[PDB]
Amino acid sequence: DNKLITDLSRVFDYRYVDENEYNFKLISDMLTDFNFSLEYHRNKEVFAHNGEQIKYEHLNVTSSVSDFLTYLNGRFSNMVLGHNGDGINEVKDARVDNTGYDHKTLQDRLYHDYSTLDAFTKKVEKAVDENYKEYRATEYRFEPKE
Amino acid sequence: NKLITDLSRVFDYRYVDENEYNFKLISDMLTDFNFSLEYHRNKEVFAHNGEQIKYEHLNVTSSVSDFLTYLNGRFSNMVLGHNGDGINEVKDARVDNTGYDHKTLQDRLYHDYSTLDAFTKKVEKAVDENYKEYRATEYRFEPKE
Amino acid sequence: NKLITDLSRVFDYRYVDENEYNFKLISDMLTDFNFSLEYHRNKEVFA
Amino acid sequence: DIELTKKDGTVIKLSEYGFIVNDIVIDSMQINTKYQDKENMNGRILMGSNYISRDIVVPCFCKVKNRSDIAYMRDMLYSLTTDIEPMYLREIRRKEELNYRFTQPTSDDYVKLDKNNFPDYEYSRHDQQIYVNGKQYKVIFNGVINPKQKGNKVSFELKFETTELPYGESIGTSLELEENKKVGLWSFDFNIDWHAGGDKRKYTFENLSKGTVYYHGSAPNDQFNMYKKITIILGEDTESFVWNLTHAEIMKIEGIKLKAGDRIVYDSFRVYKNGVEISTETNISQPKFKYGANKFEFNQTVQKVQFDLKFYYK
Amino acid sequence: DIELTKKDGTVIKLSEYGFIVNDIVIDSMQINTKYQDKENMNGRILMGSNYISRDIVVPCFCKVKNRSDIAYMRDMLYSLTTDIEPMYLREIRRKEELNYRFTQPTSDDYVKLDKNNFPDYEYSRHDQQIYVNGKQYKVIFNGVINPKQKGNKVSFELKFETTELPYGESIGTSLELEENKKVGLWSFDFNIDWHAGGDKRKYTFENLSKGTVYYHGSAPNDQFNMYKKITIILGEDTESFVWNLTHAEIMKIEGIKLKAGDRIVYDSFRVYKNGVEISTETNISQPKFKYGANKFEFNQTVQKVQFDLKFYYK
Amino acid sequence: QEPEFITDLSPYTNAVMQSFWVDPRTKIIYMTQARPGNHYMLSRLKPNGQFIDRLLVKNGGHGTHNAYRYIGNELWIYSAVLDANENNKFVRFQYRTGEITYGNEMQDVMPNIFNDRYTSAIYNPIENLMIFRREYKASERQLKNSLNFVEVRSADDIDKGIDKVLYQMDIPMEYTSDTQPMQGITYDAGILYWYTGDSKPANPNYLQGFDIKTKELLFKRRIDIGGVNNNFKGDFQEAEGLDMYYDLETGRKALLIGVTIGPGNNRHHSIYSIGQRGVNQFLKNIAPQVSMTD
Amino acid sequence: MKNSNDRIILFRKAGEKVDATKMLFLTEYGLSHEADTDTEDTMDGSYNTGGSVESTMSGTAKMFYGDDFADEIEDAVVDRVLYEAWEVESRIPGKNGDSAKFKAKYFQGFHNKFELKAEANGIDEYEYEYGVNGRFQRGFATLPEAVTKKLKATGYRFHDTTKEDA
Amino acid sequence: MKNSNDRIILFRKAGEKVDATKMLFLTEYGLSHEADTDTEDTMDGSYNTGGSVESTMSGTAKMFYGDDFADEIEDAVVDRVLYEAWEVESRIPGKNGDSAKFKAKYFQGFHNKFELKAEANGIDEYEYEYGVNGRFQRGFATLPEAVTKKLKATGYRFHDTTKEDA
Ligand SMILES: [Fe+3]
Repeated sequence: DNKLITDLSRVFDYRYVDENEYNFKLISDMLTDFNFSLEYHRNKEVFAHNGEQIKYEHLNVTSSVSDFLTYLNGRFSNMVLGHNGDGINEVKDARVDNTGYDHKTLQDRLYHDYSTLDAFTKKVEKAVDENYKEYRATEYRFEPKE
Repeated sequence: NKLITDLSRVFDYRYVDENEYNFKLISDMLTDFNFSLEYHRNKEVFAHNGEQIKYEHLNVTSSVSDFLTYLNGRFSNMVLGHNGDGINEVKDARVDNTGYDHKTLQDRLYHDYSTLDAFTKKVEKAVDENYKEYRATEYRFEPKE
Repeated sequence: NKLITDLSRVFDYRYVDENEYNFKLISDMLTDFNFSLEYHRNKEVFA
Repeated sequence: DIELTKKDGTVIKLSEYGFIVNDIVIDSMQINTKYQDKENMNGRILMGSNYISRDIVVPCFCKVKNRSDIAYMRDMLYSLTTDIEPMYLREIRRKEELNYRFTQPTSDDYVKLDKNNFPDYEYSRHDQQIYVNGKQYKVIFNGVINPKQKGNKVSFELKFETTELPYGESIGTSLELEENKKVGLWSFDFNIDWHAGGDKRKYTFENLSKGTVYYHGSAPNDQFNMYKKITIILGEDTESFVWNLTHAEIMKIEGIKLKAGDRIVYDSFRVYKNGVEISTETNISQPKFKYGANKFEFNQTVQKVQFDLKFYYK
Repeated sequence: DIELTKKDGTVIKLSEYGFIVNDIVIDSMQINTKYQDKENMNGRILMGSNYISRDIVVPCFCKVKNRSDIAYMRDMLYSLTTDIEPMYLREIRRKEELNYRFTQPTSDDYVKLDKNNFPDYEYSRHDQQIYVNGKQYKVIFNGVINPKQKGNKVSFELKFETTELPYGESIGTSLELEENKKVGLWSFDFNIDWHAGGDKRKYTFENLSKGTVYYHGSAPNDQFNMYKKITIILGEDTESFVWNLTHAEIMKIEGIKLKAGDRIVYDSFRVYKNGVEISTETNISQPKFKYGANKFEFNQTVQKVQFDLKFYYK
Repeated sequence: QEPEFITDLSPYTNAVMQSFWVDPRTKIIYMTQARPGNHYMLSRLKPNGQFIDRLLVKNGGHGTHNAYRYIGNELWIYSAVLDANENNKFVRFQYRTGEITYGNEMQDVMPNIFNDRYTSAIYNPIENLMIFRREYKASERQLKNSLNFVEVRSADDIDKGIDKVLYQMDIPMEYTSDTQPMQGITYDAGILYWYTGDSKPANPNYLQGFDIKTKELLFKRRIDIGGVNNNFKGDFQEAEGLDMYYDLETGRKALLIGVTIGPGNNRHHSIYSIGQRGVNQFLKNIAPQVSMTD
Repeated sequence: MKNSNDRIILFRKAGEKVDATKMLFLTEYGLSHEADTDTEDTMDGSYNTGGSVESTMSGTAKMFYGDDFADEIEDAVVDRVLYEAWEVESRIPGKNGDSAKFKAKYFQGFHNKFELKAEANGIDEYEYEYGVNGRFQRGFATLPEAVTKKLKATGYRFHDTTKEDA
Repeated sequence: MKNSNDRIILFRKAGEKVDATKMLFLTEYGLSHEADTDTEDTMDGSYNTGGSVESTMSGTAKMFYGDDFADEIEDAVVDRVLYEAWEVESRIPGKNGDSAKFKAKYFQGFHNKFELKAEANGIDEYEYEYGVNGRFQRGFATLPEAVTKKLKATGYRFHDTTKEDA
């Protein structure tokens, strides 16, 4: 849009004040427009980036997401499967848990998942309990010995 | 390189130059930010890390890097993962992780997930109660007493 | 935002005080915009 | 680049009258020295040294639509400027070398033209020129010739000259500095604090034996022709009344008896005992403000002092 | 190339104030002759010949960021320089025509820019300019015009002029030479031995009828306006007191009786018998130091002589 | 946060409170003022303000701030003093009522390495650090565009002689100029608080707390603790030295700030604080305010 | 990697509220931005203070019957008419919210020279040199419909034989 | 025994803290170091006292779509912006503890002239003449990564037939 008034008057008058005023109004509108554009890019704007602008690194394998999707579609359209039985492929597919690391047995997978969740929630509860204890101590601190 | 929010208190050429440089810098910095965002949005390679972007299925939230690694792990397991005795695998999976053989795999999975959900909801109720007690002790305003 | 678009029309220190306050707001705003942008770029989760 | 002139009874500016100007150049003040050479001594005594005159020069040209009109325009210039009547000149500058801005050649957003056939680069309100400084000059004209270059363009070479005192008289008193009523007339050339009511803005003190003054003017206000004017409510009865001052001389008022509530208007080399009927026989000495701190010292805690003056520059 | 000015109450230098200078050129001293032509004789008598004035010239220009500011800057110049107040000018030079140094164009080791838009070639502390010599000049200003070349560049042509005596007054006395306390103010233009306390540095002698002095100044200190000032503890009682000197006249003090421990302050053409109540009726003759060896001869072995003076140059 | 009043100081000498520092393990305030000449007073007082005693450092410079270290119940004062108008010495000593001057009673610390320029120090006991403020000469300043620079270093290193200049940082002019002189410093948690003031009302005195690690500006607020808004006793308020009050127990750090108010020949030194939920309360409740009666 | 044909010239008379006028059949073209260094050198250094520019733009053309524009250029030269002109490069459109606009260089001045030439059985060409008032301004410009349709300039599309069409 | 292609040009705007910018597609090039002999000749001898140099460097180029640098040069010429430029000869590396650095000639000034030209169905080239403030400085300089990767400039590596690749 119209640029700011870089050069001001060299005498204090209504003109100098109006110059600073107009410059500040233009700055407010510029900042609001930029913040709106940023929120629109961050939340509402569709087809913002075209895939290739994204990183994807795993096991020291860096590559773009738009290339890795093509690689996966290729591997899938080249994947071969046999009618091993009445659910063998199905169970073999279920043997993973959301992060790769194919388990040797579905039972091992379920045990590992349940164990991870138990350890996580139990560690959470321990953190809760020690935080509550710390807060009660800090609040009701009555330690006349120190 | 940055603004001067410490203006001279004598109204001289110093002050006027400070104000002028200030507005010039604001314009320059703003147009630089706009161009930077545009470069980010259009041409910046590897603008975002893959862990960031969210992939929302039904009632499910996850990144794209995790999801892609999971797809790749699925492919790898289905291809080079040994298989066999699936019926025995299922009938053995029927048992839970404490030493009790359920009747069916779905019932076992349901019991396990319900146990976890109940434990988490109990923890959550304890957390909410603890937080509410802390608030009522901290921001206490009871002119009844 | 929150800028004073009605400056004192009088040759007094209130003018420079509100000018300095406006510039402090502008500086803080540009800085947090740059920080938010950097966060969105290479630190934010579910950007 | 307008060369404003405030005459006794009117205000004029040239570019309003179709008179562009090329520039304004203001000489410094012609220092007349007064040396005396001792007969056989390798060095000459300074009897004195003194500012005299600040000769201004302003070449201005003018374009018109037809050759005849030149005559009219020229006469207007003379009738408008060449005035033995001591005028007050004010200089004007621009803040930028303005250009034409971007437009669109789509049978729209065409360009403007001034009353004179020129391209109006002044699109917005904030384009046109400004009183570059809050001062003036007491000025008189000297001889001009009018070479007519081709067409309707003719040049002139105004040679103005200072009238009374070779100084940059600051417009507006020091009380308009005190009471921030009048707006304009205060440029950043004067290093003036914003703290109105604070020190180095105030020339209105109360109930003090001694106080402080910041004369923002680089040139010294020792000359009486300057509008240095003091007025004091004396606060306490007395028979004699001395007040001292730095960068100036001592002042007495002896031999006349006064009273507390009576006020003295102390004009330059002049003393109104009570506003009229001047009693100025007592210690004819005039005060002198040089620059910055001009500390005064009364002797019996006047209940009021206040004094307006004009700032002068070199 | 800074043109330092020490005024009565302050110190100023132009390049601090955004005022570059092109150069400084210092004329010699205008020799006013006094000849008389005999009527029919192929030759004219020299009545006298005498130095008068050392006219300095300094053209200085200035750049600013915008066209308006020119005005302010110009006014500053006038308010900063054009002073009838006798000032003390000190010249400055550079030791080298400095260039920009080698750097690396690797998004690093970029170049600096001054407050004015220029390239800072002064990378290290030892780059900037120096007081080229330990002397000054008593100086006053003469008229200037300000042609504005394009943009924000405007030139000025200062024309300074000597005030009292056309000489290169050396700053600092001869006692600062004696006591090596003050540092600076001693340039190699003065051929000064390092042997502090040795001969040709000392102006503080004891218990001597006759002694030796090396006046390092090429110009002669015969003029009283120079700060030649002697003070002597007479050592021995007497009724009369003569002392002779070479490159000068004989001096007597007859008709007044003195005492040994009493001291005489012998200022230029002036005699404090005991520091006040000047008894200067006796043989009004002033001493004159020309250059190099200025041998004095007292008559009764003063217990102390010491005298500070200022070195003057042509 | 907004500062909170604690106390006023009652030194029996009329001058400005150039700085102050309270001690945790003793509840005693040492306040430094600069007397006419290079000499300077430091008054040891109670928390309420009552006068215990004083010491006069002769030729001790302005004494803008001094570091107070505790080495196993032994109070060392690191200070800046010059002797015989030679140069600035950074010197250790012990408190003693009356008079002192550089000589046998005061021992320098590694003189050869930083007695080339004006230097002063503060002490942070939590990290056991000795933050050295070190001024610049005029010639170096011409290129640096700055007056002073702050070095971090460790007190054990200073003791056993080894020098380390980790975390050095210049200060731009605008934060130390004539209208914004230094007037106080204190380090805490990788953050250097720099409190400046103009000794003039409506020239807003405030602090400019920034970071030393990465050489940035963290924050910059305004301060009007002289009293009611733009109406202070006398005609001027002046900012003064800082202090970070720790505690041997309940390690709750608070930031104490000195202000000096009132007309020309009569001063009022007050201590405000920004606290950490109880620090200021305990500080003022150590001992009561003096009253004419019980 | 840029064919000059791409660049396009637009003209207009300042105090005329109409759309621009392309300049057809210009063979050569040139745009010189000279400078005069207002430099002042100390006796112990050197400095540049300012610069007075002498920009200008030169062009040729070929005088086809259809357009009378060359006559307008000539009238400008001899009558000293102010003319605003801009080269608007085709095939370089706007970036942000700008697609029909095209990169440009807009400048105003007076035509300080114009001169034609012609030989036997030869097209009659001419050469004009145009000043530039001060500094020019760059900025994305849109073209007028007229210039757009001219830009296409397709030639003798497929007709048919034996009287179907001329 | 030295092909010009080897020599490389780097530019940068002074008050900009960024890495240099190569100048692509320059056909010609020249670097003139004139001198003005401040000589004073006695009536019984001769002498040279000093010399005022008038160094400068000229170059052409070809205005490819990709880079907007020529626009920067032009903005300089018209706006009098100070630029620092150095030719850094490739294939002449450092000798002692210097391998990535390359011989160079560093100098700064203002672009005193710039002028393009263009003909029908022809690439649009231009010519710039750049002053030199005082004496230049020589010194082994390192290049920025960008310039290094550009220097390679391999062309249309082996692709494949029947749809494996474009
Ligand atoms: Fe994004």
